[PDB]
Amino acid sequence: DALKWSVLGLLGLLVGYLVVLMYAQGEYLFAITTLILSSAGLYIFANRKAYAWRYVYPGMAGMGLFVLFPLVCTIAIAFTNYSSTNQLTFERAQEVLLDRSWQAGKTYNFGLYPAGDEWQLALSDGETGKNYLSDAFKFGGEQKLQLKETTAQPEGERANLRVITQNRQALSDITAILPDGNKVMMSSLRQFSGTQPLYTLDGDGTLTNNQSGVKYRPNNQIGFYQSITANWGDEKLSPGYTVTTGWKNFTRVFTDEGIQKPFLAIFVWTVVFSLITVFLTVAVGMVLACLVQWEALRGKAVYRVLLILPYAVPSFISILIFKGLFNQSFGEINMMLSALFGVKPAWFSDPTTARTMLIIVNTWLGYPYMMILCMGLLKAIPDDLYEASAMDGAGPFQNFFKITLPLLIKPLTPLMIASFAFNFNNFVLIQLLTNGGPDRLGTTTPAGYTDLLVNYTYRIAFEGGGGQDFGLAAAIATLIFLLVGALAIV
Amino acid sequence: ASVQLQNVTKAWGEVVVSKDINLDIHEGEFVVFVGPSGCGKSTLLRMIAGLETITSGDLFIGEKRMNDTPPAERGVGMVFQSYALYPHLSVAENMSFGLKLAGAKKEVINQRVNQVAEVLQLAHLLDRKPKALSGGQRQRVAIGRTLVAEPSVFLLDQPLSNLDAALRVQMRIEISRLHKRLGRTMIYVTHDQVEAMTLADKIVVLDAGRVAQVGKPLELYHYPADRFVAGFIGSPKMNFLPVKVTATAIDQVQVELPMPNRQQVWLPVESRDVQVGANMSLGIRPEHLLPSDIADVILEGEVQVVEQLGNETQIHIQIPSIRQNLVYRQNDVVLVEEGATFAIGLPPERCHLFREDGTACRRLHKEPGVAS
Amino acid sequence: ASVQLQNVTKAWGEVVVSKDINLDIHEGEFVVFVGPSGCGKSTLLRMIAGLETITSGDLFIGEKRMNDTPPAERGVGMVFQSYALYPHLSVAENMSFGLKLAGAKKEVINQRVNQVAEVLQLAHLLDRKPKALSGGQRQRVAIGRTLVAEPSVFLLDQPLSNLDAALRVQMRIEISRLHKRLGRTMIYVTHDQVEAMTLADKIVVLDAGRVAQVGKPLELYHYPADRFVAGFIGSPKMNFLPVKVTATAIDQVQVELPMPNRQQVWLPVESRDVQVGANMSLGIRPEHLLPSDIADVILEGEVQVVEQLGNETQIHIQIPSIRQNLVYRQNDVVLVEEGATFAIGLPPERCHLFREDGTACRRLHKEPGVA
Amino acid sequence: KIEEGKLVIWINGDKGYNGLAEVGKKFEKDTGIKVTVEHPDKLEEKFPQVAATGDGPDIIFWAHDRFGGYAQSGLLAEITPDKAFQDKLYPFTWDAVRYNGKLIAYPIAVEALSLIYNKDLLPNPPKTWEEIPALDKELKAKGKSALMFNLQEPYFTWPLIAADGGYAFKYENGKYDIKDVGVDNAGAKAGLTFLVDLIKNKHMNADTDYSIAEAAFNKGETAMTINGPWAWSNIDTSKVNYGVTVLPTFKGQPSKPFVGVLSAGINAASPNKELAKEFLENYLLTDEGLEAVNKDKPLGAVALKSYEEELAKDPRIAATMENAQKGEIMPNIPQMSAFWYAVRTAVINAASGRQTVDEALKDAQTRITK
Amino acid sequence: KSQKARLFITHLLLLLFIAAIMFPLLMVVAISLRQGNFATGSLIPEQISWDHWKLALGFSVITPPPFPVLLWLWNSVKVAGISAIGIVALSTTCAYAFARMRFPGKATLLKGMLIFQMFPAVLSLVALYALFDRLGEYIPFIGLNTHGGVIFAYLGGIALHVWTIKGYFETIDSSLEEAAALDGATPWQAFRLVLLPLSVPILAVVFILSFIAAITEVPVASLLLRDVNSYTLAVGMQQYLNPQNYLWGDFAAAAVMSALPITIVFLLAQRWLVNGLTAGGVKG
Ligand SMILES: Nc1ncnc2c1ncn2[C@@H]1O[C@H](COP(=O)(O)OP(=O)(O)OP(=O)(O)O)[C@@H](O)[C@H]1O
Ligand SMILES: Nc1ncnc2c1ncn2[C@@H]1O[C@H](COP(=O)(O)OP(=O)(O)OP(=O)(O)O)[C@@H](O)[C@H]1O
Ligand SMILES: OC[C@H]1O[C@H](O[C@H]2[C@H](O)[C@@H](O)[C@@H](O)O[C@@H]2CO)[C@H](O)[C@@H](O)[C@@H]1O
Repeated sequence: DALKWSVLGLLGLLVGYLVVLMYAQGEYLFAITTLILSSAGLYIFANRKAYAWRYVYPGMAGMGLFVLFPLVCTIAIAFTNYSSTNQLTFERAQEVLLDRSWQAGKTYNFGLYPAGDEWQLALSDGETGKNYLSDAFKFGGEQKLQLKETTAQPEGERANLRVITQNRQALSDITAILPDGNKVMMSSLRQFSGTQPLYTLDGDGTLTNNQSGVKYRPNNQIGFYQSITANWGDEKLSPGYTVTTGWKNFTRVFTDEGIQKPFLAIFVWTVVFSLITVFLTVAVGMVLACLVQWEALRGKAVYRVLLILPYAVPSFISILIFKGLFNQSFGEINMMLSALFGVKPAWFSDPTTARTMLIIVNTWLGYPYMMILCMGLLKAIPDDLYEASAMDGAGPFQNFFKITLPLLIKPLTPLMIASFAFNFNNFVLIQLLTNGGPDRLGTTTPAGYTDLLVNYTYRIAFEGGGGQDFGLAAAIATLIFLLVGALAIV
Repeated sequence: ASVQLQNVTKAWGEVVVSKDINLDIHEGEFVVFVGPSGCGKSTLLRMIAGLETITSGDLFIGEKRMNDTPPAERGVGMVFQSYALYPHLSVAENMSFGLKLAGAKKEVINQRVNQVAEVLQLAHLLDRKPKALSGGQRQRVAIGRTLVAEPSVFLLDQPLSNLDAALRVQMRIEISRLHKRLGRTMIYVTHDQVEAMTLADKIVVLDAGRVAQVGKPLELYHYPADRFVAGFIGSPKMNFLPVKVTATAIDQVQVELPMPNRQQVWLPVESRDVQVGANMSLGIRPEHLLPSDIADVILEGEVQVVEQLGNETQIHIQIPSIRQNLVYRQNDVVLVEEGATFAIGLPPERCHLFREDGTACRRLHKEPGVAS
Repeated sequence: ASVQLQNVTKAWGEVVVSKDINLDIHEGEFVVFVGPSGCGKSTLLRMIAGLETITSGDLFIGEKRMNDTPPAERGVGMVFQSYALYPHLSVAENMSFGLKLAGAKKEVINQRVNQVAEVLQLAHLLDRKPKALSGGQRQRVAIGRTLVAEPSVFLLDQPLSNLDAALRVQMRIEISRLHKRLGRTMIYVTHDQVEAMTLADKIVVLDAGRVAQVGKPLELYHYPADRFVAGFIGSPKMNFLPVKVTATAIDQVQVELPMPNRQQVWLPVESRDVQVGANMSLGIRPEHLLPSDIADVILEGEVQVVEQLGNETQIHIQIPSIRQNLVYRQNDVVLVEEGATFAIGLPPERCHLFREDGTACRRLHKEPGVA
Repeated sequence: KIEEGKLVIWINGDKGYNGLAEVGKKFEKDTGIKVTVEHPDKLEEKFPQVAATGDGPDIIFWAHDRFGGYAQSGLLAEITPDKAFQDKLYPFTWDAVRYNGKLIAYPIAVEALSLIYNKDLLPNPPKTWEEIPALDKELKAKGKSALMFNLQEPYFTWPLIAADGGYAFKYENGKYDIKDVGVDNAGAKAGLTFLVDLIKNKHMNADTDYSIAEAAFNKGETAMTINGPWAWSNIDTSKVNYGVTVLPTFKGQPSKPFVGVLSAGINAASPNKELAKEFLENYLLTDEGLEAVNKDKPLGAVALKSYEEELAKDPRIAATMENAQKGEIMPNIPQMSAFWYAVRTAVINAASGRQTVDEALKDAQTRITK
Repeated sequence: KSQKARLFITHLLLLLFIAAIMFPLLMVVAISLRQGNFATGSLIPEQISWDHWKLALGFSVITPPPFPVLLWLWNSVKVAGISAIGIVALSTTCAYAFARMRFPGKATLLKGMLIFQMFPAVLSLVALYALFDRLGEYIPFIGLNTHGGVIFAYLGGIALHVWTIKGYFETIDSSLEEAAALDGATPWQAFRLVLLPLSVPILAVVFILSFIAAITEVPVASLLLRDVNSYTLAVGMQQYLNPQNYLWGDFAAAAVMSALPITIVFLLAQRWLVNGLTAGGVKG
């Protein structure tokens, strides 16, 4: 080791060999991004001593690449109508439309017959009972061959499926023509027919139907190939393409009396749900973490692992069996509660106790996260501080509220406001137990009592008919992020 | 509370930091612990507190056995050799913590803080968080925390170690005043000899874990139990000379110095169980050494080091055939250059004598300050 | 390795704990800092070390400006008033951390670590981590860490504050032996007056962020520049009596004692800027007070405190018409009861005098050991 | 880019994928063109993503309902099976695979709910829904129950709801009418009124889900349940002497369960449409072809008339075909999204007693429209 | 009331607590040992079958194992293992800069990092598939259908951890690094040799949290991995889920198996979770 200018030169080589290579073959976004990241990358390790940035940058690269990018992308799509309908790009939609086949002639069931070193095509009319043979021909490129109404069989055995498949390329380029006059192309591995393109695109850009004579032009205000008549044109064609929509579907959220109806009420629930999740999760987490390092508490190593297992097993399966346990008439939770106690709680039917069902499950689901966090975080407090506590006459409850707790809230604050945001949009937990069940009653748009902001949104974007509207969904995700963002700063 | 320790032993597996120590600290006494750095003063102190376990033996604090008692319930407060200040709390909050836990009432709490912060001179640092203080300022905050609490027993681990000469005296007076006002049992660790002598009713000298000697300040100074106690107490160290027991009498032991001076000297010494011809050690303090023209027993040598302290001059003297230099203390500034010829008188009345094993032969010479 | 400070000022916003201080530490000098708890000794060191930024002024090491230089590139080593020991590492690994980090010469590393550990009585504790050591042991580890590095500039912040008398002396000798062996610049913070008097080529007295006075050990003892320095150097504090000026000469000042007798005494002292009838402060050290039988000027009072120290007895006498008690030092054990009437001698040629601004009236009496 | 000289096939995990690869090898041995059959997780969601770029498999196997969406997005190529080929399959299966009048996929398997009964507990199953209360009465005394199925999910409750005149969306001739929804009408109201009555008289439990219902039948706690072909393997492991028969009738009309036809659709981006249609028509949809996949994992009822008659030798497959025949083709339109949530909630509210049968379905229709 | 009265009522209050939280998990075990595929039944299975665990492992109940579930597991430990290390390294180094180094716009970046990670995880896979499709053609082994790509995708989730480890850093006394600086350490040497070994417990926290996050990760891993043999357990078990029924026994056996590497990693990390690492060292 002596000089890094040998390394930065060699790395200055690849950045260019890859960059200019990305500039070609039409990958400009990936050419621009790879330049700036390598520019900021090489700059910090070189002449200008940005020593502090040498530690931040490799972290911000991955975070920029895999977190920041997915955001800029999802806000970008929020300004467009990208959805089930309007899924394809314009070129893709046009490509699909120019591929649309239309059968005008008759199917003929072809055969391939070897004639020495050459081949011979045969066609049999399903109706009329007519049979046709062509002259001897060789494969390769576009060619028309005249068919004659034969009455006898061709010499040489019919070719296998293998042979007609191996020659499918050349066989598709031959356009057979009958003794009467009509053209017939290959439509399948077994048949020749008068299948023709349904559309042909003019140099102007205007599509035109080859069967009905109806003309079509792109309508980039809606993202469809609209009909035209000498402007519109009351007929649109599927697929449909993605096109810039602007502040639309952002404004649509602030308009609909019905979509906006139960918004304020579910918002109250989302705040509360995540708040008292964060509280209980931290409370249970911290207390358990303290008890675990009590060093007088024997077997703590076994306690330690067992309290963690609700996190060791994937959420999906756990939430689902919780749905089984909390069953209002069946389920083991109400078996014991009718056995020792009198009341048999209605965990699904009644809203307020359903809200309770969700908080205890999430507490079970999330407490090991906080206690793992606290387990190490607690080690930051030096032992002699508790020795000072003892000499002032304190502990263990006095110790907790005067030393340990108020010496963790500061490092723990960012972790629980982030946990507030996580549980603000804890989609998975809700849908698996209750789709917001029970019903809100009177809501013109699918809304229930247990529904978060995200669950209600998901159903009004993806469900509720009208296909899966990704554009709308992306717009709402931006709004609630801005809502929770402005909320979390305060 | 009358804290006492019976055959208390502490072991770190193999490392024996304390060896069946016996101490009986009476209610209201002021006892100071002294010993070399690394002997186990903090260990003994922390074992009393309950911040360290007791491997063997019994610890009593009052009418209770405290071995298996959590420290908080022992009714003790300790000011640490570190400081262990609460970093998240201000000076005011640090000091008002013991009684903020035990008792109540804002007004009583604040009035007692300002009063104690006054004497420690922390009154202007009341809103300061600990990391914004000075080393010595923190030390006083740790004192404040214990003094404001007023526990049954006061434990103090080197509480003046990082304070200026003048402030050390002021605090020493303030500690002394609290002891007579409260009458609370106080155990005090210090390396400062002045603090040890002037504060204690009783001093405990510790040696490699084991207790070397227990007694009143002047009792230990004049009459040490062995060579160790003699060497450990005294501003500069007591001088030690190799001697030969030439003769033994009823109350006096004759010894001779191993140089060309050839002077035999009888010493008012225990005389019981002394071997003639056996190599013993003669102990004389630099403060006791007289100027040469005064005394009869003369020791001449070469000056090695001259330390000018202002109030006094300390002179190191290499005696012709001796292994270690002889320190001598004389009042005021004395002009002596290095390598000069110097002589001092050796007074037999103020001489200590130690056997082969180290144990001292009792000085029969009646000294002021000590009764019987 | 010379270190100098030019109008160096340190402020924590509003709190100024170092106001334009000026110090001139030459190569190979042993300079010790003394000052009250809180004065800003550690700060000075930390600024020199580059762990604290200079708010205003210039700092030079060698002869180069060092204000913007990182701590690593200053040739400065520091044994912290804390200890700043690496808790995750052993005594050996603490003492060997410096040189094994760049210039890792294992033959030399293990040789001098063992060497320095030997003189600090740490040979047996070599495997221990800080938490398995004593507060005094950790102190010697902190010194050892710096002694193994052997930097161009030595900063020592109160490095003997937690050691027994006999060991404190042993370490004092070990510092003094090393200084003369290497001839390096050492800045040494201590509260122990003995340490200051015995180690220093030069002593710096600090007061509330200001340099009060700089000079030789005996220089500051015999001739303090003001009330503060006089009251700060000397085992127990110098005694301070209020006096009234009666007459003035070029060479001397005649003052009147505040008690009934109104004794008038001539003091070999400055007289510069001293008016008759102006209230001065008479300074006399406990060590200099004479037995009654010798001295001409006699002060009689009442014994309040007697402190036995083995080697000497300290008697506190409340003399009428003085608010402060007079502390007196006498050789050997003296038996005096609290309340007994005691008389001492007040030697004129050993008296200090201070104006109302507290500035010392320069003593014109020559005292041995001051050039 | 989809590759040239090959066919990539997507199928679900619960289908005989190893058997389909055996049909592919038989195809290759004849064609030279290799067939890769993959079974990825959530292929129904993966396909719209990969296909939109012009990729994914050449041919995808999934239920017809999801295919109306793919067609609308322009992901599926229009298929052209000849008149002679269409007659090989049951004519109603063709109604499932046509978006915009044009055919978009090849029907493979037919799937629908049937009455599963314990032979030991009930040798003769009822033909009618009206005689269930009478049957439960005589079974409750022996500590058992007559019928127990999933009441939570509208898919299971629909047979009885749709029997009297309920329907998702009215089918004109080749296209559904999104305006015309039959959840708020006499037929649907009468179905749900009877369902609630079965709960009122304590014959069925309001919050019985799939797993609670299935466990009871396998243990022999309930005499009969209503489930699909997938559940048969579980009852086979229980060794319960069971029978699969036609769903009971309500108000003289047969139960109309939703019909799920497994469909084979070709990618519109595929350059091998001709290679695929040959493989599907002449290799898979033959007795030998369907046998290879069925011998791997049972398909149940199939659309191929020929092989269906062979499978219907086992009465279970005959029953599920019969119920599907009388059943209702699950609409392939995206408006089914609204249907699933609204009817779920409607049945939930009526079984819970939160809403009356009339207003529970009226709101459910208003949920679907506008 | 007293000292030992606290101790044993904690054992009871904790045994009761663990019993309550373990019960749902024992049900998962129960359904993996139950014959056939039933989500609900008796606590001790009505009819016990090993077939699910026989198929989870290499064994054949006529009839051979359908899926390489042990390879699911090994791919899971592979991906989640070196993913966590990567997450640790990137978030550890990044925190040291935010905690010990002053640079323009540090507080606004940390504000950003957190908020920029508080975005709804929807429409994200659309972007991720496009990126790794672009990556694969230039740098393979980190593109589509490869572990490298899957682990690289998880490296974006450091923001949460950076804040965390930064917070722990600042608890360490400022003096230990100053002592290092005066011993001549480069910011890197102070970071590696002094700070890290004292920050070790919070490093184990981050490691285990990330290790579990990746073990239980489905959407991205399922979106990236094609080859059956390359599946992680979290993806490989998603085959057991069908629109009409789940293969609960095989699914629960996989669900339990996934907890094993977590438990092993959690147990090993205890070596690093130790009090009084900083004891001694700094006086105060
Ligand atoms: N954890 C431990 N393991 C092994 N030995 C220890 C441990 N802690 C302390 N020691 C040893 O025991 C002795 C403890 O001394 P302690 O700190 O109790 O008081 P001290 O040494 O008198 O204080 P000082 O050194 O400040 O005068 C030291 O010699 C030390 O080497
Ligand atoms: N961060 C800070 N903010 C405000 N004031 C401070 C801060 N740090 C120190 N001080 C004040 O400035 C002074 C600094 O003194 P420093 O600790 O540097 O040496 P010292 O006080 O002479 O040492 P000691 O008192 O331990 O002998 C202290 O009196 C303290 O009150
Ligand atoms: O709050 C309940 C919630 O806790 C856990 O979620 C964690 C997540 O796993 C971490 O990666 C990080 O993002 O913090 C979250 C806490 O807000 C559980 O994973 C989850 O199942 C549970 O619902």
